[PDB]
Amino acid sequence: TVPTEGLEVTWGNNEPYKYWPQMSTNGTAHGHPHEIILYYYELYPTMTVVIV
Amino acid sequence: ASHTTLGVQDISTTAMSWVQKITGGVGLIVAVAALILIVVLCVSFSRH
Amino acid sequence: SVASFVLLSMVGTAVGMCVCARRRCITPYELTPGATVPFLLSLLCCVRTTKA
Repeated sequence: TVPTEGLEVTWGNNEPYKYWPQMSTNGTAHGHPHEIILYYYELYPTMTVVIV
Repeated sequence: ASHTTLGVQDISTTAMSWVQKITGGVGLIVAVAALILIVVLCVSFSRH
Repeated sequence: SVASFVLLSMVGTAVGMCVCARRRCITPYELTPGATVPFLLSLLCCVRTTKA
């Protein structure tokens, strides 16, 4: 599980692999339904739906 | 990419317009009903 | 400082006009024999309006 502050994994003698998360493949863009809340999971899961 | 950092007060095309829709208070007009109550009550409610 | 002074004398003259206005609330309705004026007090409401 990669958190929002990134991840580091190393394997063997080779270089440590850095990784970083992103603003996901699907969400819900600017749409005629409600269609923000799935997007509003992509940034900030498990929080800020709490202020909803 | 730290440079695209994000706070909290953030802007969609439409989110705050739906907030503008959902800020459609009715407590103002029922407070206006409370004011018409206190001014009918002003028949004998003129000091407090 | 004298600008603050002249503005506070303007507030002082506001106090003077208000206290003259409360005295000219009192001088029409000292406590007249009738002791009941809704047509006065129901429109004026300057101070201590509750005496009929």
